[PDB]
Amino acid sequence: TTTLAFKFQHGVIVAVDSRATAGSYISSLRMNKVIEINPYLLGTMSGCAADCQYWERLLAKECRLYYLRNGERISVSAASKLLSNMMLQYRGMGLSMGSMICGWDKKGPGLYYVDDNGTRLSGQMFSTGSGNTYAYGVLDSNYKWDLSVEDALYLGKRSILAAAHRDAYSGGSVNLYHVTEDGWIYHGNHDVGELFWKVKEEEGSFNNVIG
Amino acid sequence: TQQPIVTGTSVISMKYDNGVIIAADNLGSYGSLLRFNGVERLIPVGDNTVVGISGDISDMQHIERLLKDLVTENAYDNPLADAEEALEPSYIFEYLATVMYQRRSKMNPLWNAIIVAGVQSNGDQFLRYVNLLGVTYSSPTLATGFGAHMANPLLRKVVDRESDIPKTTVQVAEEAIVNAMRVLYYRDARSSRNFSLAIIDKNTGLTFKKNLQVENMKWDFAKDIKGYGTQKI
Amino acid sequence: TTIVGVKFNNGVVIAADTRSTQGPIVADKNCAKLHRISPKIWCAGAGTAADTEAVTQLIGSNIELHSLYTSREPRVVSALQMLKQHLFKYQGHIGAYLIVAGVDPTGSHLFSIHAHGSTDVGYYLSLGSGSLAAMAVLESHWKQDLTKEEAIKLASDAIQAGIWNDLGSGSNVDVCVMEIGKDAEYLRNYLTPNVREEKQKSYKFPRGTTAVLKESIVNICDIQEE
Amino acid sequence: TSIMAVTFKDGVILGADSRTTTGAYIANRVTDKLTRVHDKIWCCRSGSAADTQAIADIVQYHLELYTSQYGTPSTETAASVFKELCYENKDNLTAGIIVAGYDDKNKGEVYTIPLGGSVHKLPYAIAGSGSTFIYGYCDKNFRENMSKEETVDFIKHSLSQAIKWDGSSGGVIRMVVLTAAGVERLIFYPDEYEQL
Amino acid sequence: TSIMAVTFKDGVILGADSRTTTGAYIANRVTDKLTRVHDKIWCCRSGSAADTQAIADIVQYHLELYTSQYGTPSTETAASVFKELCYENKDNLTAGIIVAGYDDKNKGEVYTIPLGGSVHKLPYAIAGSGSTFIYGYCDKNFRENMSKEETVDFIKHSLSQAIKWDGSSGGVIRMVVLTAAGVERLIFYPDEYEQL
Amino acid sequence: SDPSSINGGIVVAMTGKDCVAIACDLRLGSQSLGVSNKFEKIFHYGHVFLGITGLATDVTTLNEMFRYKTNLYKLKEERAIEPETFTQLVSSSLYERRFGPYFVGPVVAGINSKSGKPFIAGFDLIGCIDEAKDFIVSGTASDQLFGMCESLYEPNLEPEDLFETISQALLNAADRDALSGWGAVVYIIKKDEVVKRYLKMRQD
Amino acid sequence: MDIILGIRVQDSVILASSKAVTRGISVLKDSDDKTRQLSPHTLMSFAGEAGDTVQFAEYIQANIQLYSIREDYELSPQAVSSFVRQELAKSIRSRRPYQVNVLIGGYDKKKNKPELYQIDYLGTKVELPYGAHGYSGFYTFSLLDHHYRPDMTTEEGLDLLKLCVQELEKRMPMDFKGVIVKIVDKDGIRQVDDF
Amino acid sequence: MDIILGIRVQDSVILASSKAVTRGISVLKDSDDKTRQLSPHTLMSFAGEAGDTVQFAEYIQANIQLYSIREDYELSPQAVSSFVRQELAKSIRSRRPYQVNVLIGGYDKKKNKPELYQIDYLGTKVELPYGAHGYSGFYTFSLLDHHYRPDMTTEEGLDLLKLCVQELEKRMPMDFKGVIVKIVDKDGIRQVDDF
Amino acid sequence: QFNPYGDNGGTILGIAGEDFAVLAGDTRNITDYSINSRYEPKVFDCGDNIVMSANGFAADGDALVKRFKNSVKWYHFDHNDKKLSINSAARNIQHLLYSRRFFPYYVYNIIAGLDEDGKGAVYSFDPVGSYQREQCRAGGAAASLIMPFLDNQVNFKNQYEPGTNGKVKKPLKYLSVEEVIKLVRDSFTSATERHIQVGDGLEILIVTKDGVRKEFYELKRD
Ligand SMILES: *[C@@]([C])([C][O])[C@](*)(=O)[C]([C]C1=[C][C]=[C][C]=[C]1)[N]C(=O)[C]([C]C1=[C][N]C2=C1[C]=[C][C]=[C]2)[N]C(=O)[C]([C])[N]C(=O)C1=C([C])C2=C([C]1)[C]=[C][C]=[C]2
Ligand SMILES: [Mg+2]
Ligand SMILES: [Mg+2]
Ligand SMILES: [Mg+2]
Ligand SMILES: [Mg+2]
Repeated sequence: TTTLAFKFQHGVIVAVDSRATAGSYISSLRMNKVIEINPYLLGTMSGCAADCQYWERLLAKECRLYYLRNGERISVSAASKLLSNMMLQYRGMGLSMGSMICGWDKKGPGLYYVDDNGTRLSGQMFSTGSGNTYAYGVLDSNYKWDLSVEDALYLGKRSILAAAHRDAYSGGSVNLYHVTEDGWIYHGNHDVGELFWKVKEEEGSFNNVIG
Repeated sequence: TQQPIVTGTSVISMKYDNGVIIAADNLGSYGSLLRFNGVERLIPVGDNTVVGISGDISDMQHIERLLKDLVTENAYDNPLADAEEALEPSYIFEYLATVMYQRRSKMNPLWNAIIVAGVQSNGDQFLRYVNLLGVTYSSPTLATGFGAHMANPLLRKVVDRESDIPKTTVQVAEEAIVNAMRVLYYRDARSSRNFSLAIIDKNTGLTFKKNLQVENMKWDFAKDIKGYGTQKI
Repeated sequence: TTIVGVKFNNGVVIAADTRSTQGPIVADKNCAKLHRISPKIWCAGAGTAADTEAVTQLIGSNIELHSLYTSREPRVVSALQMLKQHLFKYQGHIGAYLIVAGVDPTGSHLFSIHAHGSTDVGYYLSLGSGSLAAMAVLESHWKQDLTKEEAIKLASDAIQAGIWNDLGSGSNVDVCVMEIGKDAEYLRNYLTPNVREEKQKSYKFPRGTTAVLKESIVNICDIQEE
Repeated sequence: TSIMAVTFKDGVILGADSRTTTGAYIANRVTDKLTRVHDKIWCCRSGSAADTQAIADIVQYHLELYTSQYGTPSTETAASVFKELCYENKDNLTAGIIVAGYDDKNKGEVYTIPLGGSVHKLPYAIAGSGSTFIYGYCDKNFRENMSKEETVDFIKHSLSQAIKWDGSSGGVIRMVVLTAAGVERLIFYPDEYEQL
Repeated sequence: TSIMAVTFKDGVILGADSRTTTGAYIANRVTDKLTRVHDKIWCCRSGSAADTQAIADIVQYHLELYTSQYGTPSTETAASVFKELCYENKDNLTAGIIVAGYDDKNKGEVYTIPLGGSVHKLPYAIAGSGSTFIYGYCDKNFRENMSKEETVDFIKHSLSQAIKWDGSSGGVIRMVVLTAAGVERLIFYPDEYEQL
Repeated sequence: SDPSSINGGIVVAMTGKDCVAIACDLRLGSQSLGVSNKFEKIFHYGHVFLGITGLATDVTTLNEMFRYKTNLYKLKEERAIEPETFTQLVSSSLYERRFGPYFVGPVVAGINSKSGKPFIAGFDLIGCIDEAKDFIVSGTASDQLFGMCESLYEPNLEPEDLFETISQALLNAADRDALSGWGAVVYIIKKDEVVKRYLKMRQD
Repeated sequence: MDIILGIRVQDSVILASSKAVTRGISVLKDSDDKTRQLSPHTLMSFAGEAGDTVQFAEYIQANIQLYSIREDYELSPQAVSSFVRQELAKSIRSRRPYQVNVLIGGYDKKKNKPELYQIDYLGTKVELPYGAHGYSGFYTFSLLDHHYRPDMTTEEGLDLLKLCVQELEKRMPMDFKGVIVKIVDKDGIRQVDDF
Repeated sequence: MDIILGIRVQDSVILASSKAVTRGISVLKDSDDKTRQLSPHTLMSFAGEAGDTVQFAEYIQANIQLYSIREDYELSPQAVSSFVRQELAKSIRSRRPYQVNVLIGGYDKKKNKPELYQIDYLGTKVELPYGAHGYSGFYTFSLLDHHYRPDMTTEEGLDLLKLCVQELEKRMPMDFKGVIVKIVDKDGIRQVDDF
Repeated sequence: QFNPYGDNGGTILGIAGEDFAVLAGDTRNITDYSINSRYEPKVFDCGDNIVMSANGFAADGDALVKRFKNSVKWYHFDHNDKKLSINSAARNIQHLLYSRRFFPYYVYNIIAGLDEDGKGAVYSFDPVGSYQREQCRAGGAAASLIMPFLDNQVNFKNQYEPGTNGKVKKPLKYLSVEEVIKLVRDSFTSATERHIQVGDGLEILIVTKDGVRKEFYELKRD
């Protein structure tokens, strides 16, 4: 996999690939690596698929119970911490999970990286999975806070494409999300095969590839 | 986790038109040592079921006691213990299968391979296998250990599929089983000449044959065989 | 692999299945496991397939040169001795397990040979993953003073046992009959009990289905005149 | 495997079972473990079949060449050739060989060559996986200068017990009698020796 | 170790050597391997001395408590208590025990309990590292309903051979005779049994 | 670690009516990293075609070696080598390194210039020949290729139909393998004309 | 050693190679030149196991210089790359293989074209517009895939190269102490002294 | 994590801690604050295995804050350091020990003295004028041994600290992305925003 | 050392239609190179119009199916005989699998049926509990042989419309139950040829609004 997420002026972009592998065999062409915890909270998935699905769906249970008890939406900071504390219970037991908790709360847009070690980091931009290095290259050189919603969506889409191309264990399709103060907005499933040829022509990139 | 010490080799079985046949030799091996020569590895449960066991003998004796206790427990507060509410082969098998799978799940298995042969209340033939892993399967012919490699091929020539069962008589089926036991005696280094055979028929009931021997063996051709290649004398 | 060798009245017969595998995958559905060492000495091999071929070709080559040198027809004991001494030297690293059979001026012969260099003599033998299934048939039905027709039947029945009951064996049955005072008859695909049934559908595509970027003529001819 | 060689009044007798195993599978049930290296010098083989066959073949070659140059070799000489091969290649071999032969001068002799390549001249010798079970029986029942028929019975009874307890042993009991009269091969089937 | 128990006309006799080794060092050359769990129920021990002593002590406790409540226990019952301990603790034990006892109803009985914890009722039993060498001898020489003197000779000759070939066995031959008459202890020294 | 799956790649060959086809992907990688999308795995020595999968250094090395040997063959024999003969040369050359082998899965394809008979063959890394009538597969998606070929293939296909069958067999097998893809090439071979087509496929 | 990069533009080849040399936990040198001139228009950068790298590079250098003198002629970059590949392919099955990865940047004076060849220690050769060894490509190839054109100038090639080094300096845990950059074109080989 | 330094001057304690956080081969963050305020005049920096560090630091923080509320009183740095040491010494013989090394910088308001305590994951406590964990001391202690006086000002302490970081940046193979520096004195805890 | 796991071979295939679904699987059961049974059912009717197959280690497969069938029974008891929807069954199965995260059920599970809108549905699981709804899925021994064929012949991957040359894709027209069964039979016939663990027999369970129907077909026994 490749996943990314970044904060900007108009909220937070979330982009992931859809490939799943069992060794060198591509087990799945289209797997959903984002979880809709609530209208204002998202979770990315990298590592063991089962671990990612189980624990982040269990987080949604716990985030939902927070709302019922307090009559108020949980913060991104608190949600990320609940998850990191779950990981800390199964410390050294062999869980493999890398996720970014993305959302909007009273402090504004929030983004937290969380992994199986219990590591919990706040930040502007993150990328996880086998292809994160390829995505970071595009992100770092093209990122600004002053990005428009249209350009930001494209950056995250293009950054996944970069990784999908080079990384053998990333690809399939790109799933896009945009998080606002009114909630998250799904911006579709984009096949990499079709997207690659389109970007190559329009952008002029991938000159070395013949098409 | 353990290792098997005193062991029993192949158990072989097959279905025929009116019932099932099962057989197993009377040997208890201690590695390469043929230590115990009077071991019964077919254990009847009532008059409608025979459980054949291979593998570790100490675990076999434990299973033998569980079955003996199962009969006792089924009779408790049961006026129909010798009739409608008697133990069926399917009940006995599922019990064992439950035990085997639980034990493997605790990483402390009963180091056995078991075949439950019998006839149900409605006359249907019952033949199913279970082992130390809790793996279960059924087939017109079943065999454990070496029997799976050498006996099944011979028995499947008689009953190759389900439709061959009504066409197979008890004389033909017994003949096939007895021939298979001879072949195993030729080729299994952990086998013995002495064996037991059991027939469970829906009409004639349970027939249990002890102290059977492998006979009509071919050895004469050995005299002509000399050396390992070039030697003539 | 399933292979057998059976002696009879005036000669010897060998047989084999036709499946070759790459683990659980079938690479070749109609492999040829019956190899020729000399015209009337044939062997059949299990184990490492390249080793059984290479070692068979090598010894067969040296046997031919020996036959030319001595002005005599090759003997099975010669092939046997040359094979075992070669295999012993490589201490089992050449994974060749063979059944060697043939006729020569001395008579009819049947041997087995293992990868480490040990040889055996017998009237009926079996090698490979299906050896036990085949041997069960041989021990059930073999007898002294078999005829040619009875031995071919026994041999193919033994291979069938392997085909049906062993996952490492399958497809067809090959046979070679070596009778004294006769040419050896190689019966390729003597039995064909595993023909694939007709498919339910034709998967022939419409022309133009596949997307193409570039086309070009490949020059396979040499440099031209003028 | 169960093998033995026994000296007696008129010469020496070699005896062996016929079972060859690959684990628990009996690869050959009618094996001939009594192998000839010279007219009246035979050996019994135990251990790796590949190793023992290769050795016996080389020894047979050495004794054929010895005979062409120097005449009929002694049993001691044959045992020395076995030893030299087993001892110098001990790191790459697994061979336990019993050598037995007849001279008119020395009569019946028996030499045993265990794993290390040592040589031991004995009145009788036992070897193979099944030999362990008959150390007590053979020690109690062996006598020097037995008759041919007494010696055949001794080997038959001994190997019968070895076969009875050892799963790696079995099949028929082959024997080879070495005397001035010549070379006699014997065979005894299960129905005979099992009921002893 | 070389141990055995043999039934005969008047009851049963247990026999054993007296050697205990720590590798090649003989830690005790006069060991008593014949151990009493009840008046007329004794056992022969093989394997880990710590394990077999701990088991026999526990069994002795169970049979003492059985006797206080239900009267004199059978030999079968004693063997069942041994079995239950050896079988349920098989992962942490290395014990090979032969159980032997006398009733007036059942007379002389012998049960052997090898490593796994299985039980086998037999006419006679042999066990220990030295037993391997006398499987053939004992099978050939054992008869049912022997006299006391015949049975003593059988055990003496058998263990003599086991001691002769097994380095882990040796010392004196101890025996315990179990009959209606009572309990008789016997001992046989090297100078007696070595010359057999 | 496994030499046969470090660089990745696949090759497939099929027989048709008076024709043969051989195809390969263009990927070369260092495990997860894609390095080249122009690494062609099919070579030709006269009218005999050789596809090689596996360790890229050995692929390159063997091509150079068979070029060496076929050029000498031609100088001495005064004629181009035939597919049947070349197949034996490949087998021989691989087995001479029995205990230090080239980590490759070669595939021969061609038409005998005299008989006109189409010919294909495959080998293991050690030289064992697989002379199939229908098709030969090799590479990291060999399991995938076996499934596609076995279901899509039918005998006596015409060149332009065979093209579609082999192309779809390769393309869809490559799309279920992480270590294969990044382009594809198909050779359509007839007795005296050979066409080479680059396929359009997904580049992930 | 660690990072070596290469890029082929319109009329030249640019090679960038790290300056760091580490021994134990200490950086012994921060100005090391991981390259050898094989011929006036052919440059080879290298990275791999300590000691082996320089020994291999100098051995190749000696062989190409010997060829140049013997024939009074400069071998093409393609010919040199093939010679180097064969030596590595020969080496990988030796008793003790040379663990060296190389980039060969050369200007072919016959064809008037720049050429970049990437060869790893196994003898795996590929001609590329841009290349790298080890982990360097993981960070940089996405930038090169995006920004690279074949008609780029040498100055544009250097700017794209700076962006690659900046990305490496940001996302690598490894301090490689900057890079020495060298340009190979029709006029020969020269070093960019300010980078 | 990697580098944490500490120095006790005349009237304050200065802690410097690296900003880098690495996961796999990628630097995920270059602005991470590896420290927690235990009380108004006590600061603890930490370094060790991923996840364990923050969990341990926050657990200690909670305990000291609980004590502060219960007694309406701030524990001395010495008392806090002893509490922390015991927790680590308790931890090292647990089923799964916490692999965390800490520096505790505090100003004792009773004695009017700065105090620096170095504690490793085994529970090995030492009071020092300057300290470090891991490999940091190998590069820096020679400079500190030379330049350190006990009557140094806070500004002189920062200058000596800069020299230590410069030496680390030169001789370490590791890019730790600079340091966050914090000062602990009578007026409390503050961060040096430009370093 | 005791190995609690084993491999019983076999291969399974689930395809979702427009208003139907199929779940197929071969009937061969094996260990190593031996055949245990030529007919050992692997696909089961679990009630509530749901079919299920747990392929891999048969003992774990039987245990899971047995537990899910039990879960359906208790769902009726606890929730007033309410029908267990396919999506609800799928989520329940995830929790059954993850309850053994640290000693997994060694099986690749597939279920099939109809969603609450009456449309065909297939859900597929890994051994530890990751699941997702799919249109097409082959599982088990010959999964890698079959899936590419289904990508091509069910979703028309890499197929374009003649004349356009790669510009226009082949349109994704729906498949009938008769067309799907043809693709299933050809998938298993092809898998039987090239995979030694596949053969003997093929059993297909078809699910519609009318209920669950069975179809059996012979396969090669070599
Ligand atoms: C990259 C593709 C590679 O790592 C990415 O990380 C994905 C993330 C992902 C997250 C949620 C859902 C799907 C994918 N990871 C995987 O695909 C992982 C990688 C992996 C395999 N083993 C392993 C991994 C990671 C860490 C430790 C160990 N792959 C899996 O989890 C494997 C086990 N799963 C499958 O192959 C299948 C899944 C999931 C699935 C299958 C097979 C079938 C039906 C439904 C789901
Ligand atoms: Mg002694
Ligand atoms: Mg990719
Ligand atoms: Mg310290
Ligand atoms: Mg078969």
